[PDB]
Amino acid sequence: APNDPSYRQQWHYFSNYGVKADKVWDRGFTGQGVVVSVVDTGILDHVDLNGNMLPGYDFISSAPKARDGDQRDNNPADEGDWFDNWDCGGYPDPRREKRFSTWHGSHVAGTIAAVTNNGVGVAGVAYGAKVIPVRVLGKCGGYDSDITDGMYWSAGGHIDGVPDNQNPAQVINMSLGGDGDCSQSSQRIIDKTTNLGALIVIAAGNENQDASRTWPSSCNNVLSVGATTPKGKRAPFSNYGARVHLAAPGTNILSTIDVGQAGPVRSSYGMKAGTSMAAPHVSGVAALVISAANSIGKTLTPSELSDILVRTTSRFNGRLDRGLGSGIVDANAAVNAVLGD
Ligand SMILES: [Ca+2]
Ligand SMILES: [Ca+2]
Ligand SMILES: [Ca+2]
Ligand SMILES: [Cl-]
Repeated sequence: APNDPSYRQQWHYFSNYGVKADKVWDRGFTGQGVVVSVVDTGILDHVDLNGNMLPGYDFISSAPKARDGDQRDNNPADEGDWFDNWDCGGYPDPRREKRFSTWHGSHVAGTIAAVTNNGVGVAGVAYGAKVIPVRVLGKCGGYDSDITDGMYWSAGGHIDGVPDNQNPAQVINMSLGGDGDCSQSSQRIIDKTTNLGALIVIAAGNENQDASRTWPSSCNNVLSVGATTPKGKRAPFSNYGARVHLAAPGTNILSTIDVGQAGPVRSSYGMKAGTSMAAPHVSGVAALVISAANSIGKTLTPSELSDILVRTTSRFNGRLDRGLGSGIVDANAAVNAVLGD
């Protein structure tokens, strides 16, 4: 087992209804040579992240929302997405008044590739991989064009005014979205991105509704991930239905955070719930599978990779209350599909 002192708490990696990540590590695959993009709130300066991060980019076009004094820039630092005093609108509704910072991008990035076997904090699913932090979300969320520009750039797509990505990603994690359908424009950019050879893994959403009512789940050519609990049941908030392809642990997920309620204060570790968390488990397992395929000189298309992940899932705990794809992502079974027994 990894020596990270909080690994023992990461049930979602090795326990019942977890992703069996440990069995693949045992086999010698950790996502070596794979680049994974995290399209999210950005990245923290964190001892359990730094070593596994490659250069990213800050696509937030609004300086005030980015909280860094400029528009788009080459520093995807998460400055905090908190707000107070109805800064994001909605006055006088008390429920719209304030939120603490999420450190969402960092929690997600830690699930994919937290520095492992370093005697500190936690482990990551694909800890031999590297992450490019693609910052698209700041105060009050994110702009449509910033998110998709970031996604496209992640795969090696050229964006005017931005230096070209020298670390194109084979897996793009998008733990974001909201209510909506997929426009022909939004579908066009998704298609451009995935047909470069990158798998787009997305969170199904947290509205306890059919995922077809949400973006990017309403889009084609993405891998939509629902959230399961330690009981191997559907997390009550998880979106569901035919547009969800598989599930992964999405409650009680321990990963890398900051303690700061507003700006960064101090690196730490914390539990979070959401389909946003489930998604990085799948992204991590995708990286594991790619590292296994690389070892035998086998090329996998995103279509082939997604097929492997979906067809090799482990069973839910009995029948669920809604459709949530084929089962829970199983790294051991996924790698078995590429290398054999
Ligand atoms: Ca900026
Ligand atoms: Ca920045
Ligand atoms: Ca660690
Ligand atoms: Cl240019």
